[PDB]
Amino acid sequence: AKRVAVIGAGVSGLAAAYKLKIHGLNVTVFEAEGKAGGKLRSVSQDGLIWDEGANTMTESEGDVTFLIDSLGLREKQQFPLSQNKRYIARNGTPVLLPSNPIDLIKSNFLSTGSKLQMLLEPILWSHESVSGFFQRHFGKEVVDYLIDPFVAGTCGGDPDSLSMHHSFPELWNLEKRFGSVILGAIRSKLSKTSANKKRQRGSFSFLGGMQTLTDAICKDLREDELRLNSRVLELSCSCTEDSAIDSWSIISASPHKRQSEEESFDAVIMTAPLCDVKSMKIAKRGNPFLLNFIPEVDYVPLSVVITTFKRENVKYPLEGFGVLVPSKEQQHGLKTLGTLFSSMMFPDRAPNNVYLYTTFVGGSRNRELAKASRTELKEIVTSDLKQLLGAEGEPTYVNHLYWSKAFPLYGHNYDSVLDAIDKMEKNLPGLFYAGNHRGGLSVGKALSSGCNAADLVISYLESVS
Amino acid sequence: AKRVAVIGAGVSGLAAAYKLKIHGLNVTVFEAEGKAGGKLRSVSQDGLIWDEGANTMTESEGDVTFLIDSLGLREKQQFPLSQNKRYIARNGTPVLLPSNPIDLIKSNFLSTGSKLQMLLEPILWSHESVSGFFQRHFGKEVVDYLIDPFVAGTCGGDPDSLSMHHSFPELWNLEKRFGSVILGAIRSKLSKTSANKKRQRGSFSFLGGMQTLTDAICKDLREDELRLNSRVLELSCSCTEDSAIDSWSIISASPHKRQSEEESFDAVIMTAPLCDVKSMKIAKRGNPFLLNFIPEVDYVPLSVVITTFKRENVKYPLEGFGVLVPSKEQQHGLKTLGTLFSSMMFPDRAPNNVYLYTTFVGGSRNRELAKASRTELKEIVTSDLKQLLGAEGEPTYVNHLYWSKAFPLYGHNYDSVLDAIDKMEKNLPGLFYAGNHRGGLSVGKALSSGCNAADLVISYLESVS
Ligand SMILES: Cc1cc2nc3c(=O)[nH]c(=O)nc-3n(C[C@H](O)[C@H](O)[C@H](O)COP(=O)(O)OP(=O)(O)OC[C@H]3O[C@@H](n4cnc5c(N)ncnc54)[C@H](O)[C@@H]3O)c2cc1C
Ligand SMILES: Cc1cc2nc3c(=O)[nH]c(=O)nc-3n(C[C@H](O)[C@H](O)[C@H](O)COP(=O)(O)OP(=O)(O)OC[C@H]3O[C@@H](n4cnc5c(N)ncnc54)[C@H](O)[C@@H]3O)c2cc1C
Ligand SMILES: Cn1nc(-c2cc(C(=O)O)c(Cl)cc2F)c(Br)c1C(F)(F)F
Ligand SMILES: Cn1nc(-c2cc(C(=O)O)c(Cl)cc2F)c(Br)c1C(F)(F)F
Ligand SMILES: CC(C)(C)CC(C)(C)c1ccc(OCCOCCO)cc1
Ligand SMILES: CC(C)(C)CC(C)(C)c1ccc(OCCOCCO)cc1
Repeated sequence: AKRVAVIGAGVSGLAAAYKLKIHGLNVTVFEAEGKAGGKLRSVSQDGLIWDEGANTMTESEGDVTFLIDSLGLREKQQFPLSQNKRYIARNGTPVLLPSNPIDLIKSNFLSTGSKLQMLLEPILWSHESVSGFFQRHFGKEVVDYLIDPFVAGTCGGDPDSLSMHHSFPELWNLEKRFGSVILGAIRSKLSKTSANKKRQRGSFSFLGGMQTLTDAICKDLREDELRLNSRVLELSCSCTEDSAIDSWSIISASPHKRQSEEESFDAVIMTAPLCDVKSMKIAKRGNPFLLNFIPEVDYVPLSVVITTFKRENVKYPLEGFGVLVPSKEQQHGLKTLGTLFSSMMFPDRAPNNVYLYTTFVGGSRNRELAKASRTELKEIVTSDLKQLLGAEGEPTYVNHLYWSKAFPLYGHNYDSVLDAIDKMEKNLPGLFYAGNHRGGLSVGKALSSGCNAADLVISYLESVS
Repeated sequence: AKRVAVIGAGVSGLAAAYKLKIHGLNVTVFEAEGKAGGKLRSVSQDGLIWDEGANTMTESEGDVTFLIDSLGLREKQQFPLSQNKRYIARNGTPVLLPSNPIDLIKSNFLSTGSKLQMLLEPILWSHESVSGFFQRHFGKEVVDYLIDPFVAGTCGGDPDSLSMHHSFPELWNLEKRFGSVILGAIRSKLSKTSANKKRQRGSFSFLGGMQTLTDAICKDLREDELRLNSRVLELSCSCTEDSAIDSWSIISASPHKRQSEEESFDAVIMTAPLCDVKSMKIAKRGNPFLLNFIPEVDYVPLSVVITTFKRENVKYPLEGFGVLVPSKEQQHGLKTLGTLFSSMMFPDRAPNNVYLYTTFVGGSRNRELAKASRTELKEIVTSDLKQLLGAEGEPTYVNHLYWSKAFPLYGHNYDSVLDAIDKMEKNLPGLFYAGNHRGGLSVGKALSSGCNAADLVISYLESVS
């Protein structure tokens, strides 16, 4: 009977733990926090249902489809009732975003010089930032009101400080080969097998919030499987002796109330953020194993603010999923990142005579705004909501959660970060990392790095013989 | 006792007569010529196997796939063994053509200038010839070395005398709506077998020639079904009296029977070319129908010449399906329209130590060439094959067939031609036309117009309370 340690009870760790159990292996999951949900955190209150973390997800990954079926969550899968229409703030007011490439050249959303620069992109065309790349290829307007809002809506980050290579792999490649983005994209998408049937390829959630997914995985784990409040402090792997595959031991705190303890395992799946792996006393044989080589990864800080206005006071409502605020719009009074039209997407999340708005504040464009008092946050949100949707008066209700490290910032030296994760995995056998600082930042992707970590542990525990 | 006469045993007629038969309806097919084959005409002699008519076909039509299955011709369906690569004669020599429109900008088939006009087409952009349209939109080079070779390869016609509207419907529409071809195409190009598509697309044939299809339909039509040499001379429909659905009597001639003959039917599917319908004494009640004003449609004349050179004498062979000769290449010594690489596509069609070349001569660019003597034709073909493929000496073998009316020329007044076909149909009840002067000139299309004509008859057969 082999045992596998899994540090972190986020969607990634739960994915890994689940894929592990259904294959016999006995598992133990250490969770620093008091609740299992990872960045997936749904809350239920006074006639409201909201997500303080991930709000939606997609199944572009085989593993997502697989899990949705295993746990039997199809009936709980919830799609938006509202049309898929996103808006961008331009000069300080919502403008409808173009649904497809054609409308881009056919509408007025772009200047005459931007369209010509796009159309002629096929002819006119290491550490490059998302911003630089797109700039030289399609122009500034397209970086400011298109790719910027997109990055803001994905991690709340800033185009100027993201590795183009690491952020958009599917595009860095095409340039290397084809040389001109426009041409490449066309080449491919215009000329792992699981179930599904291209049925509702859009995004979606689950009745009750994104946390429903995480809970489903937890109902298959015993109280001894899932150890909450037990944050991992140290790791230790002993080799040699009389046996084979090395042995790992975990020192987690709160063994009770301000207590410490240990346990021995055969493999360990690392799922906590890279900035948390650093503050972990890990040792090889008998002498420490210094993580000095771990580059210092930065994070996008931001808080999710929830507000609710009586429909009678929202002068200019918009139909769709929400509004993104281009960092350039700060010079127009808009201080938030963007806001989702929650009750419009999921009307059950609130009373039919009110609007539920999930707003994101802070981000790379303004870190000291994520840490504002609920009051200060309350006004920031109202202020933008007034100017964007014509929201009149006070929020009727306000709540929020602050994430000091919401998303990993795939920066310049991110080419080296990956190297360290690999150096660590190579020098400390049995240890497999599967955070979201590798595969990508999205429920779906982390889920996959979790599964992929589990069967990596599996063919390692079985390579023995 | 439901009598259904189909005039003409071409693919269209045979398709119609087949669709009919498998739905009860007794049928009779009059075929002016000695052999059933329509424009489909295979010849299997001298270790050679060639087609004097249609050489290849496609199943972009549902009816084509249906027929291939009913008659069970899948095993006889034959695809080219050579790579789908076509060449264009330029300045005097073959030039590989871009397989799919996208290498059309990476490749050097077009000038930088011709790409600018193309890429910017989205911004810069009753009758009007195929030539005029394409000219104003993409430039002269694209008309001369792209859309012209295309038309030459489809009907041997000339861009300057073809209705843009009637020739390319799928494109005349997009301009009306979207306004700029390029943009439109993009919004419509990216809007049961295992190798279905690759086969659904990509032209093919059948072991033994295109005629094999025609023959499969003929082995399912008893002796009383197909009447050869029995050319239709007059039509006559009687109404009133004691019954219902009008009558239809055919007066077809004979040579081994002398005089003539008659027969009565309930419906009549016209399949002969519109230029033949004119030379048909047809009458309504008791008084004629005359025709001192029929849309006298013109035709593209041309002959299919067959030659065969010993491989040892073909200096510069090319891999692919063939070569197309832009009409502008006449000022360079090339007098032909194009030639297929017959034994390369189908190596079973000839001895492995020789090359079988199917060349088309004449066409709109030179009518008095399609009527040349086999000798004069033997030289013309040789002359071009030398300059194009480095063919040395005489053909080793020569044969040919001359079609004085190979293809219907969809000219200017073709908007009115269709009106007459409908006037005739809405007029004389029971009579349905289904030639190739309507649906389009290609085996696949005519086959469809035949099927669709059959169940149209079936509706008329019914629709009787
Ligand atoms: C505000 C916000 C909104 C988002 N919205 C979306 C969205 O709409 N769509 C989408 O696809 N993605 C969204 N995401 C991203 C998505 O939520 C994450 O990619 C995903 O949850 C990451 O999962 P994970 O399991 O890798 O990590 P996490 O969820 O971060 O979990 C890691 C776990 O490690 C535990 N841990 C840390 N240190 C220790 C230790 N020493 N010992 C034990 N346990 C430890 C933590 O407590 C935590 O539970 C959003 C993220 C945020 C922050
Ligand atoms: C040289 C050449 C090459 C071609 N190559 C290709 C190719 O590679 N790919 C492709 O897709 N298409 C090709 N085509 C086009 C395609 O073959 C034709 O569009 C199609 O065969 C037309 O079919 P149809 O039934 O309308 O007419 P036809 O085949 O002409 O048949 C009409 C029938 O009417 C009969 N008829 C006429 N008058 C009378 C009368 N008075 N009484 C009784 N019967 C009568 C005729 O004898 C004939 O059999 C080619 C055409 C030609 C001429
Ligand atoms: C995670 N998230 N989602 C949105 C967001 C996304 C969309 C979308 O298009 O999916 C919309 Cl409409 C509005 C948002 F606020 C934003 Br600004 C953020 C972030 F990163 F700031 F926290
Ligand atoms: C019917 N036909 N096919 C070709 C032809 C077509 C292709 C092709 O594109 O498939 C090629 Cl490579 C060579 C030809 F000669 C030509 Br020029 C003709 C015509 F109209 F002149 F009789
Ligand atoms: C390959 C992709 C589809 C991931 C990214 C590309 C560059 C095409 C892109 C990038 C940005 C973009 O802007 C729309 C803003 O909407 C935010 C939605 O979250 C639209 C497309
Ligand atoms: C929709 C079509 C296929 C009718 C026409 C378009 C404009 C796409 C076209 C037109 C011309 C063209 O040139 C290639 C010559 O190929 C000879 C094949 O008979 C390629 C494509």
